[PDB]
Amino acid sequence: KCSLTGKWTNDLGSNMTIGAVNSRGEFTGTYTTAVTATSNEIKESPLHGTQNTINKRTQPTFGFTVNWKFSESTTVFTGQCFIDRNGKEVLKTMWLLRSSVNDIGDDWKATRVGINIFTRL
Amino acid sequence: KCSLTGKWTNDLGSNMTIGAVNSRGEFTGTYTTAVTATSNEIKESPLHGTQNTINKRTQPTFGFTVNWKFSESTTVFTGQCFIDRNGKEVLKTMWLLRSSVNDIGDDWKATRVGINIFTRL
Amino acid sequence: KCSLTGKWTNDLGSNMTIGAVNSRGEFTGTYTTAVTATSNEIKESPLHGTQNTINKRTQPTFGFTVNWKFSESTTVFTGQCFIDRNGKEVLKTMWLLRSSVNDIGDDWKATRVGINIFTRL
Amino acid sequence: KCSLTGKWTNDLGSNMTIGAVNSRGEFTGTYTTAVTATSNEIKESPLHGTQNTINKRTQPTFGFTVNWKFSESTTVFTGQCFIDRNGKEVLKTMWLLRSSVNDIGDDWKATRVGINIFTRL
Ligand SMILES: C[C@@H]1NC(=O)N[C@@H]1CCCCCC(=O)c1ccc2ccc3cccc4ccc1c2c34
Ligand SMILES: C[C@@H]1NC(=O)N[C@@H]1CCCCCC(=O)c1ccc2ccc3cccc4ccc1c2c34
Ligand SMILES: *[C@@H]1O[C@H](CO)[C@@H](O)[C@H](O)[C@H]1NC(C)=O
Ligand SMILES: *[C@@H]1O[C@H](CO)[C@@H](O)[C@H](O)[C@H]1NC(C)=O
Ligand SMILES: *[C@@H]1O[C@H](CO)[C@@H](O)[C@H](O)[C@H]1NC(C)=O
Ligand SMILES: *[C@@H]1O[C@H](CO)[C@@H](O)[C@H](O)[C@H]1NC(C)=O
Repeated sequence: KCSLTGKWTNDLGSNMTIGAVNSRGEFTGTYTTAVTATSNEIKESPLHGTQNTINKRTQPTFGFTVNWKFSESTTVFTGQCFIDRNGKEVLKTMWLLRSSVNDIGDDWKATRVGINIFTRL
Repeated sequence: KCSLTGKWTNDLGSNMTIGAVNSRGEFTGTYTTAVTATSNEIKESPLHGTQNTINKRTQPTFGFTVNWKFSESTTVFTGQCFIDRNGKEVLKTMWLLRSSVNDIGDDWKATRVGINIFTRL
Repeated sequence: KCSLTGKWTNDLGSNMTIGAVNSRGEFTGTYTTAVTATSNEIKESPLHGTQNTINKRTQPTFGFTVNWKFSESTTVFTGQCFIDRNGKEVLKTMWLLRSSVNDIGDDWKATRVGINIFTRL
Repeated sequence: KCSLTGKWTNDLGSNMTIGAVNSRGEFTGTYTTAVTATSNEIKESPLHGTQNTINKRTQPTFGFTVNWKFSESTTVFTGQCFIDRNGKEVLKTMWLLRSSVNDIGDDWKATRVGINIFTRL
């Protein structure tokens, strides 16, 4: 019932487009963040992920990686597709944003965490 | 070159194998977890990710999704490949483990967080 | 301007009451969660925290621990008090919920993560 | 068996001293981080927390807030006191570091996450 393919926007105004989900739960897309910590121009960035198919849930868990094109960083998102009380779909996700550090001693400070809620455009 | 390709084990005893990293930073592999939250007999599970290639860092950031084959869950990992003080490679990662819940009202409890350190086998 | 003292509710329906913040940034209160992971019954539970006072910010960062009275668990929250575009106050927080485990080998699964948004009652 | 009172060091070299745990599980102490991202001199900073006393566990969960004296930030830690195979105590903790941001629109980027392991000094 709750399918990742298509166009989504989040609570921060960011957009993503996810393509077809193949029989193995794999998908690809693009991500346009509306926000950045960096002082660079934001670029559309590719994403790759999977959606869990065990017991063929109508509201499956999923995960994807966003490989940013304007920074040395990587973000991963994980969450679940729900059908809220109206029949409306909603992705409830959490993410980790990993920055690059030069030295292994700075590893401790390299990872940020937050949430995003996506709905269809 | 701190390279993701090859065989890795973590501090919990889990194993992963990552294949070739193509010119777009994409890779695939398999994951055998040594631990679970789940009711089930553990199965080798596929993973898909990307390694960031901006400025071609010798210690790049990366992310990957593990699409578990014995549970309704998904885990995402993100981190960075370092060359420690010996010349040994080490992946420092953090993860988010998303469980499935039946009801959107239980979403709050569905996400666990932790770390793992990988070294070569 | 944005003061922790008083009564707050969150997006999950939980309530908290925070007493006076002394000259060291310390405060105490109580927390009544509207949600829990088990069927044991919920009890009002104490909280203890501090609010950062460096540069006496009108929107300071803060942290508090909730010492649950119906579980072996502990939750910590950290966040910042903002004055949104209207003059309304809002606490943006993240939390870590640590469960007890009885073997150190299960430590990996003991920590959950999420967010909460509080506004005044 | 596993008591928070005393002097502890972590895997990054940071030290903390925790005072008596009163009958309500409350404790106070001081934290000297060995690392910082800020361009300031590190200062000893106060901590306030609680240890969970439900069922009087010999290895309880706990939480504490560190009110930093050289930045506008706050850190919270949560974890559990274990007695390792040898009768060694160990604190396994996770933390959230909340930075101050000027604008609520930057909230998303204000929270970092990690772990620490403490042992007695
Ligand atoms: C921070 C969130 N926002 C809010 O407003 N409230 C939320 C916190 C939930 C309240 C914690 C008590 C709890 O869920 C538990 C209550 C009771 C439990 C009993 C056994 C348990 C075993 C293993 C893990 C457990 C985790 C949690 C248990 C529990 C566990
Ligand atoms: C919890 C960890 N384990 C320990 O033993 N000590 C660690 C805590 C570090 C001390 C916090 C002060 C700090 O470095 C910061 C304090 C304040 C900050 C404000 C803005 C920031 C933006 C980007 C990166 C930042 C990094 C660090 C910032 C900071 C940052
Ligand atoms: C998101 O999509 C909407 C509608 O397609 C568009 O108007 C908006 O500008 C997009 N936002 C970003 C950040 O690209
Ligand atoms: C990981 O590989 C090691 C060494 O090859 C092996 O002994 C171990 O059983 C593997 N772990 C799992 C969980 O299969
Ligand atoms: C919090 O306060 C509101 C309004 O006073 C009340 O209706 C609600 O049930 C309270 N929630 C809990 C969990 O006590
Ligand atoms: C921690 O304590 C040890 C032993 O007393 C000391 O040698 C070390 O410098 C301390 N570290 C910090 C950051 O204060």
